[PDB]
Amino acid sequence: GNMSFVKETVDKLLKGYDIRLRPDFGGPPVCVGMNIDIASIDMVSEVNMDYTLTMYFQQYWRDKRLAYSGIPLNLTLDNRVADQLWVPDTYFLNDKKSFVHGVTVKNRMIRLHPDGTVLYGLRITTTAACMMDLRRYPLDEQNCTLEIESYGYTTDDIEFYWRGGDKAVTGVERIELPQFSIVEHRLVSRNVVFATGAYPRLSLSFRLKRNIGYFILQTYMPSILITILSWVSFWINYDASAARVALGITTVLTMTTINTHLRETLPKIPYVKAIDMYLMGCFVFVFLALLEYAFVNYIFFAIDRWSRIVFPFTFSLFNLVYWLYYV
Amino acid sequence: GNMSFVKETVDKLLKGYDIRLRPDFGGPPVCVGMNIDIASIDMVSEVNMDYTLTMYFQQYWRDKRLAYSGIPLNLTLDNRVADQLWVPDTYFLNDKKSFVHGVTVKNRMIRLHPDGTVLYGLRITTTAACMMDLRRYPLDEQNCTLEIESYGYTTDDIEFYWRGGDKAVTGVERIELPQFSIVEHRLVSRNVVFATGAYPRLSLSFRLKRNIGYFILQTYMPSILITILSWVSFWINYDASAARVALGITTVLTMTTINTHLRETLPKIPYVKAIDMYLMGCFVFVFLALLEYAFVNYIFFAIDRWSRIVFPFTFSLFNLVYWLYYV
Amino acid sequence: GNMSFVKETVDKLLKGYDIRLRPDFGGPPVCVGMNIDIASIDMVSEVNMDYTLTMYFQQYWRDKRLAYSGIPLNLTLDNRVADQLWVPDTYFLNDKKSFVHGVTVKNRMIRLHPDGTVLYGLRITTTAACMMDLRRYPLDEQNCTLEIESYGYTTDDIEFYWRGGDKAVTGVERIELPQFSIVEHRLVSRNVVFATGAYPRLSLSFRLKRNIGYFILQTYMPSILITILSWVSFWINYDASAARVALGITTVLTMTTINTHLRETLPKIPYVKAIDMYLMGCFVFVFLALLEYAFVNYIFFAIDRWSRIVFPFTFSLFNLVYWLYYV
Amino acid sequence: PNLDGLIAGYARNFRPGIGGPPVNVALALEVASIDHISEANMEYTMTVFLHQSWRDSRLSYNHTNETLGLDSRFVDKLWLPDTFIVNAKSAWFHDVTVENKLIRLQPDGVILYSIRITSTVACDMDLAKYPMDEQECMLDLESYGYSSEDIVYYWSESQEHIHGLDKLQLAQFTITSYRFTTELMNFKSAGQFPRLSLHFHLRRNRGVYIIQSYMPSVLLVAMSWVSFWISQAAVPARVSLGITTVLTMTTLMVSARSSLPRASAIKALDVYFWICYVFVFAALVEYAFAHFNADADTIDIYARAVFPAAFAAVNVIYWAAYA
Amino acid sequence: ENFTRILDSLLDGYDNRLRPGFGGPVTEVKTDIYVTSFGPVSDVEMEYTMDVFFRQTWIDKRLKYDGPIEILRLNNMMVTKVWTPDTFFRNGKKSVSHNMTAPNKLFRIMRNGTILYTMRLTISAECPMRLVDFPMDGHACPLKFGSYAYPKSEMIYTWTKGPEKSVEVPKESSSLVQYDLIGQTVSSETIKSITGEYIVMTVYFHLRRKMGYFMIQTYIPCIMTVILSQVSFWINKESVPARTVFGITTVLTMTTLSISARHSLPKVSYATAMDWFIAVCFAFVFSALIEFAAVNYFTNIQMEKTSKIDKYARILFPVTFGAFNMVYWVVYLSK
Amino acid sequence: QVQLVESGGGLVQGSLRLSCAASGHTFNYPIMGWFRQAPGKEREFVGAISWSGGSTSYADSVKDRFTISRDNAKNTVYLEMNNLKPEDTAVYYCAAKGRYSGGLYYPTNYDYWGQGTQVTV
Amino acid sequence: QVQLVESGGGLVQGSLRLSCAASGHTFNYPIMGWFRQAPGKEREFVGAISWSGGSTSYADSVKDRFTISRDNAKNTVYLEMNNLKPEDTAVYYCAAKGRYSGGLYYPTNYDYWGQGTQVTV
Ligand SMILES: *[C@@H]1O[C@H](CO)[C@@H](O[C@@H]2O[C@H](CO)[C@@H](O[C@@H]3O[C@H](CO[C@H]4O[C@H](CO)[C@@H](O)[C@H](O)[C@@H]4O)[C@@H](O)[C@H](O[C@H]4O[C@H](CO)[C@@H](O)[C@H](O)[C@@H]4O)[C@@H]3O)[C@H](O)[C@H]2NC(C)=O)[C@H](O)[C@H]1NC(C)=O
Ligand SMILES: *[C@@H]1O[C@H](CO)[C@@H](O[C@@H]2O[C@H](CO)[C@@H](O[C@@H]3O[C@H](CO[C@H]4O[C@H](CO)[C@@H](O)[C@H](O)[C@@H]4O)[C@@H](O)[C@H](O[C@H]4O[C@H](CO)[C@@H](O)[C@H](O)[C@@H]4O)[C@@H]3O)[C@H](O)[C@H]2NC(C)=O)[C@H](O)[C@H]1NC(C)=O
Ligand SMILES: *[C@@H]1O[C@H](CO)[C@@H](O)[C@H](O)[C@H]1NC(C)=O
Ligand SMILES: *[C@@H]1O[C@H](CO)[C@@H](O)[C@H](O)[C@H]1NC(C)=O
Ligand SMILES: CCCCCCCC
Ligand SMILES: [Cl-]
Ligand SMILES: [Cl-]
Ligand SMILES: [Cl-]
Repeated sequence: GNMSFVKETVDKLLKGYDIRLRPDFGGPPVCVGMNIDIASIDMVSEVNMDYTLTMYFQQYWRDKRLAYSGIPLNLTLDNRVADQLWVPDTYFLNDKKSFVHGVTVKNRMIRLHPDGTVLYGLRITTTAACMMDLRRYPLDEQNCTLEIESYGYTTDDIEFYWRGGDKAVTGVERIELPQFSIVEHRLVSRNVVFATGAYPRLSLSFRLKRNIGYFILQTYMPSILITILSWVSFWINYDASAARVALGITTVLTMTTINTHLRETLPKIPYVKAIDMYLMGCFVFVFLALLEYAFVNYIFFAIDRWSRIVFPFTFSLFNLVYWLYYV
Repeated sequence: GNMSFVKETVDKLLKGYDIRLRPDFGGPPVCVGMNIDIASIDMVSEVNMDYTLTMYFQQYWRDKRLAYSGIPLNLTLDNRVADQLWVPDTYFLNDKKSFVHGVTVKNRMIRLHPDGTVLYGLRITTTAACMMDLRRYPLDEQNCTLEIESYGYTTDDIEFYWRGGDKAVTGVERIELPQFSIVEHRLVSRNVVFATGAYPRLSLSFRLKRNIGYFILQTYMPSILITILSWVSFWINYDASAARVALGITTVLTMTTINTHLRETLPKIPYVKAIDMYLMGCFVFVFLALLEYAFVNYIFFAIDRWSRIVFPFTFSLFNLVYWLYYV
Repeated sequence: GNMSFVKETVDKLLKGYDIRLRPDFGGPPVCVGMNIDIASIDMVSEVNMDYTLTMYFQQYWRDKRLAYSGIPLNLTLDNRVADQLWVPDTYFLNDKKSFVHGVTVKNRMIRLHPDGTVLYGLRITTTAACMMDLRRYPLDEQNCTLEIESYGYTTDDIEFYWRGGDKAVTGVERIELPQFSIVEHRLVSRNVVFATGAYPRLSLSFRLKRNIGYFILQTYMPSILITILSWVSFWINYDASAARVALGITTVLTMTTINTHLRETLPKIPYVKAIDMYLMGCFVFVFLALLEYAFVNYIFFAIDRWSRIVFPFTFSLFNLVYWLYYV
Repeated sequence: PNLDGLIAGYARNFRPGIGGPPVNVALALEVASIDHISEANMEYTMTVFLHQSWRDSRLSYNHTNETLGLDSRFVDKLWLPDTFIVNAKSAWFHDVTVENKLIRLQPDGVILYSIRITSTVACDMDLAKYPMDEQECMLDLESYGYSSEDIVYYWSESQEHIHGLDKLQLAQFTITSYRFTTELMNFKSAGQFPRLSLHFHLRRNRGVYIIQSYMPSVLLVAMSWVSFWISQAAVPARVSLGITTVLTMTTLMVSARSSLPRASAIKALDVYFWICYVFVFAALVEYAFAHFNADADTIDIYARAVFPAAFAAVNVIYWAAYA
Repeated sequence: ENFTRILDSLLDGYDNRLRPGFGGPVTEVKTDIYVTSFGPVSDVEMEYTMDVFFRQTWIDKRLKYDGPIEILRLNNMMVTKVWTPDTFFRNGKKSVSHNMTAPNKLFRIMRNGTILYTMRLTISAECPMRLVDFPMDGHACPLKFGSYAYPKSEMIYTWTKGPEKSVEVPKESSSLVQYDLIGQTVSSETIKSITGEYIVMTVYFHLRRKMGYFMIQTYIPCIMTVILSQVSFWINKESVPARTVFGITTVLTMTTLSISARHSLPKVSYATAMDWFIAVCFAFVFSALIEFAAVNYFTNIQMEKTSKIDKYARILFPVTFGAFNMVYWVVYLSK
Repeated sequence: QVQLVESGGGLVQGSLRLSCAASGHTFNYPIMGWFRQAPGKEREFVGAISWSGGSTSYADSVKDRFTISRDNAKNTVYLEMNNLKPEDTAVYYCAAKGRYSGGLYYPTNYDYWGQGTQVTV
Repeated sequence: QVQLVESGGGLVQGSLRLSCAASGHTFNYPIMGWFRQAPGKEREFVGAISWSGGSTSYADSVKDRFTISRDNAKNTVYLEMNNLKPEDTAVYYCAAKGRYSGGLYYPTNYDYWGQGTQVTV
């Protein structure tokens, strides 16, 4: 209540405070507790193999230099005080681009406690790398992580833990990605060794399951409809050369445009995906349908009836094997 | 352990410290050791002729002004101390755009040693120029370098070396580019002379071998399938003018759309690539197939049978010569 | 060698130094010598009518306030000293966006000389405006300049010169633009008058000659091949209405798609380019070929033979006139 | 003079009455413009004049009874509320020619703090009825670090007059209604944080944009009906007409969702394409059924009436559902 | 220290947080704009870019000095030590103050206390557009600037020269591609807000769009497509497959042209002039396809117990389309 | 979750080919390492290979003696121990490293350890 | 890895054409330089040409006397020594410069040196 008294107390705390030295410098490591509140996952990019996360990132640690007596309150201080305090040198090892939000002020909090506990909060948006296995795309499940580490302090000097254990990360229910469901999240703690020493690590990972629905509509269904279209040829008289050859060409070429378009939406991976396998199967069906007519055409100068039954049935077999293997 | 003692020692180190003067100013050059830990190569762009690298960049040098006694520890200091120290004026001569990561703090480390050795670490993402020879694209091998140099200090004042020799660069195994394999990396050291004097240089280069698989599927296979499609015409009766002319047109025009689309994904180079040679060969085959029908059409108002054998065989020869020359 | 002696000398230089006042304030103008070392020209954009240049920009001037005695060395100082010195207020009048590279430090140099000469170097990437005359595109030659001027100091206060005359700019041989060759560069010096007074100007210009090769392959050759394709119609029997009308349509429509696509790669200029003239000629040929069939069709319910000779010959004439006028 | 005296001894790190009752902060918004309303990114860009008013007794002066108009230079000296936009993907200040901030200090200690900020605000959009859909977007304002025990927000009485949402003109949307809401039960992890939210409803304009969206689909269906009047003898003519409508309809569906790459939800436009695809595909099957049985002219006669009637009937059902 | 003492004396007892004549006469700022580059206009974003030399002049008696030199041309960092107007652009979406090799700021002090302060700025400003007459339309892009914090009772803005001569845009500065800068008009108004009543200075740049690009990109392909469709009339009715392909391809081509025309154009509810031209051309192309259907339908009835429809179509279609062009161009080019 | 089974050790006087067959989520663990633990001595780095690319690294002791490579079809890595020496007498272990799990050289960075073939010569 | 063989020197009283034929990785070394070393004197810059573009530069001594150009087909550079003088008496060497290897003028920046034709007049 007495602002001169509080001002005196805080001035005394910061008098001769050396930001260069961690709490308990030269002694046991400072334990830093970390909790995350997820605001959003804005984007997941296959082409860039990354995702964009917004979170409230909070760090908890005790600094005995900041302990104060005679005030039974937690002091919430203006965020600019953070520049006069030691804070951990935490970074995100797999981040590509990150920033602290700055409007209307730096989205930063400092709360001091009488025992010298410092609560330091930041609102961060990060684009973080996530290597994806697209062999089953778009029936794939991905593991995207956020790796949290101390940059310069080893485990001799700093230690990390998930504050609250399995409850340290909140807001996973808020994530609303149209193309993915969050199956699970996990929290891990370990030490990572480099040439410069052993460093504390915290890892947050998510299991993402792709929703098929968009892909059924966008790629699978057009391919099915083109393949069915190709079969119309077999009901046309063999003298209708222009009509039946037109059907063969248009379906074959449409399947090429669909294939090439699709792979321009994705990174230039050297392996075959699940969707590639489907499109290649569909291409073979429609190509053989045209070749069937070439064969009929070839001898006329029963086969059509045989095509009317065998082709749709074979496509059913193809689909059965495919969707069983991958679903 | 005694933080007042450590604070006193460090304050004494920085008292009267002149950041303007290099260590041993006016004396022998300061030797700066450099090690790199590669985190990722995010992107390789043919259109922009550049690549994006993320690395941990560490510099090692001795500054006798920072030597301290009576403390048998290496002092890890808050990264903000870097602003009160001399550091080398290292830059990347072939970089296009670079930044030091800034969340949650500047990804920077300072570790002092009792003898005055300074360890200075930065986490940097750089987009760096890489002129590519696309004459064999996409069967090409590229050499992309990172050129590290002192901006203003000559070899009279500063010297660079790879700290650890051939082990100075780690993490090459981490690089996971879908379109490339890292064949080799090399470390070079030399002096580079300009009008203003001789400057120390360190060069890190990689040999990148393009993976063919994506290109086989995306460009080569469609071209093969269009060329085969063109041959169907030869099994159609010569009276089927609409059917056979349709086949000729559609294949010819599809090969044009494939060509023009492809070169819109690449920079506007004035020379012919390997892929251009293939597409031009395929174009000639399908164009001649249509012209074959024009010739048949021309006289009817044996040639088809001759086309049925000679065309596929010639395409086999074309492919044999091509893939031997380039693979 | 004695760092305390050098520190004393430099401290004395900067004691009472007023950054607000140019050297010889109130006296004759300070002569500033400028040299450029070109690192790269990364990009040339017709759509944005600009180019991107990377260079080492050096400024030479004498500041008698910084003269020092008793040290027979040139002092290379940490780049942060630049903030304590007067420097010229040089800017690039036709630049769109520029920055000084900042990794690992600001790419900046300061070298002092005993007589008070200051060498100030910067590594700059600039996007600079370049209005292009696209009337002959893509057989065009462009003049792109970089205009260097003093922002606030008139020629009463500051003067510019190319240090070394015609050798002041190096590295023109390094420029490797796929689409352009550098024919020539020139260095100019003049005074530019505004309402606020006369200002010193230095101008660096390049003559860029577009390489035709890419355009031959990308636009010219497809147009030639479509035009030849259109002529196939004349060797088809006049009863083959579907075949000959198909040829007419497909070639006409392909020429429209080529035209419209091309102009979407370029700025929305209101005048006709060289390439537009070619495509319009090719369009007229293929359109007349279809109209020729309409005429034949019109009377049948010799002209074809006449078309077989007159059309290719007229296309040869068209090409001859075109390529003579523009090459 | 006394201006330096107010700063002398002023505690910047502490809110007015740190240990006492929470600071009441009056909040006002002047929406300058709304643009870049992207459904693919589910975001909109808004430029506002954010006005914050609160009382600070430390700055009370009695030498004069006139308010002190100060520029952005004095802003850094004083304590300010840590107001931030909750759903802002990115935001920034306008600093040309100087920082667009103002401080007006009254003798009683009332502070007027106005800033000009442009923010890209995330807005979840339901594309079920796209493009005949109305979207509601929000602008949430909240203290980042100070709970309800320290800072309490409330809309100023002037907010009802100077919001400026009526004067806005949007290229594709129309602001049907707006609402200013106060939520005192946010209860973030740190504590209870009162939140002030601006809700405005956007209705997508129905006009040439919607007509252009549905024009190619309808014309392809209409073009397929032309084959009914064509004689069955001309087999290549009717087959070519039938296939072109089907293939172009397939490409239209592919290009429709290529504009919105991540819109995995069902859109009303996608449903209409499926309806159009059925009609154009049935027309080709109708000829194939007639051609196979002609190895009947009545089939075409029925097709000339059933298909136009069925397409009209399904359209009435479709447009009634999406109104 | 002949001039160092003079500058120190001026800054001694000087508060940059108070405007000159604080609490007394209204501070008058004389402003003129030199447009070095009028950048491209983005129709989709309804914004335009511009690079200017923004000059401001005002009298500050606190900086009066007695010295041999009349004008003190100082370094650009002297600006932060003195008071400057807080001019901001009300419709500016995103503006940049250039900082290359130095802050591009000019600062001069005269013995009378007159201050010249010019800064090089790149301005992106809102330009609302009515595209009803597009592409044969003209727009007046505004530029509104004024004090952010000082109301009209404390600071006012005036043009240094006359209103006509204060904003100068040299013909060389035109970086426009599809627009032509006819001229500029200058006016000053007042606006009211909760903070107070402020002087607003407005510059209107009158732009006339050049239709050469749209004539060849859109109008010519549409006209040729209509002419191409009418070629089918002269084809004999017996060639049913041949004339069918004519109708299909022309209709599909018109669909592509309609989409491409609206690609770069921003999405608006109203219909542009080019939209009407495409719609009419689409109607003509579709009618040509319907005409062949009528010919084929009626010739089967005649066959089942050289066409009049074709003969009238060969004349009426070119005449009606030609008549439409005469009406369409005269109406819009007259405006 | 990775399982590693190694075989082809034994006792010889000579060229040898240890093999290491992986199964499971190998995508999350792109690096395979070879370690060896002599009796008494600490567990010691031998070499490592990326599954994708085959980027290889060796300890100095075995540089230009041992050669590692793999085949992604079988999910198998092999240490080709040529030019053997009596120093090369240890339990050779195979292990998998996570993508972000630190330096190649340090066995504590590795999660999934094979059984370990004893090899004496 | 570049190999340079030069020929066409000899002794004359006059126009001469030195030639310089390159082979190998010329892409990494886009610049070819001509140097000349008189007996006793230091090795001296004559001129340089970019393979791509033919951007040329000359020392003052030979400016508007010598002319360099190339043909990329043969991978050949030529110094056309017209208007010769008794100062032009030296072992003329050819050399290749790396892309990032510094200023044109300085022979230590160049990596791959031709044999060197002696020319006396
Ligand atoms: C996405 O992919 C990542 C990997 O890239 C997965 O991360 C792994 O998660 C598992 C848990 O699911 C981690 O396994 C656990 O590791 C803990 C750390 O152990 C290390 O450190 C201790 C010392 O602190 C050492 O003793 C030890 O040797 C390690 O060096 C262990 O403590 C855990 O043990 C617990 O569980 C096991 C059973 O799993 C019990 O047997 C134990 O008794 C104990 O209860 C556990 O082993 C693994 O380390 C993580 N890998 C990495 C590289 O971090 C993500 O899980 C995945 N995402 C999803 C959603 O699956
Ligand atoms: C991508 O492309 C770049 C070039 O653009 C290649 O870089 C070259 O790499 C080679 C090595 O592979 C370098 O060659 C070496 O240069 C060293 C430096 O020599 C200079 O400096 C010394 C003084 O320090 C001078 O005496 C000397 O004249 C040079 O000015 C040499 O020390 C090396 O010599 C060693 O190897 C040779 C055999 O190669 C032995 O004969 C020697 O005895 C000694 O052991 C060597 O010559 C070359 O300089 C690099 N070029 C540039 C421009 O840096 C990359 O290698 C390439 N990437 C890949 C993966 O291939
Ligand atoms: C202070 O804030 C509370 C909570 O918003 C509000 O109810 C009250 O009216 C405010 N007081 C004044 C004087 O506006
Ligand atoms: C002071 O003199 C300058 C000289 O250029 C003039 O422009 C200015 O108007 C004068 N001031 C007054 C108040 O007359
Ligand atoms: C949610 C309304 C769906 C309406 C579908 C109508 C199909 C004819
Ligand atoms: Cl970052
Ligand atoms: Cl940079
Ligand atoms: Cl932000």
